[PDB]
Amino acid sequence: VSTLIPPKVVSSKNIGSAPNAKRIANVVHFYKSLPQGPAPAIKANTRLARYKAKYFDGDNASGKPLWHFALGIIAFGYSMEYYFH
Amino acid sequence: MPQLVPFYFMNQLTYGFLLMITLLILFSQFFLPMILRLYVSRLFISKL
Repeated sequence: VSTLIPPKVVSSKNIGSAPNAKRIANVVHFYKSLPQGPAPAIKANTRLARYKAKYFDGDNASGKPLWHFALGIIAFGYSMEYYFH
Repeated sequence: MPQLVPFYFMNQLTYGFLLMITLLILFSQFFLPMILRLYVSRLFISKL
């Protein structure tokens, strides 16, 4: 008989609920959390970003840069021994 | 030799106390809060 039934006026399940707080958070916070970032530095001809590219990539964890840096200093004081004497 | 047997202690000590103050400020203001920044950024993402 009756045509009076809940769905005609719904006006508070079409609004309220807790995940809205999370929703509005991640449209503002995460749209500017760019997918690749702003492409962070790791190379360039600044004469020391090139150093970073061969040795200090976040991938490298090999003993090669350590050795490379060490060998210069061995040559430094030994030559300087002959520069002072 | 004199360079490997310094008696240059006052000259040296000037350079010594300067280096400590330089590193102290440098860490404190630049590199240390940038490490807490990494932690916090990861954690704030963790929150959302």
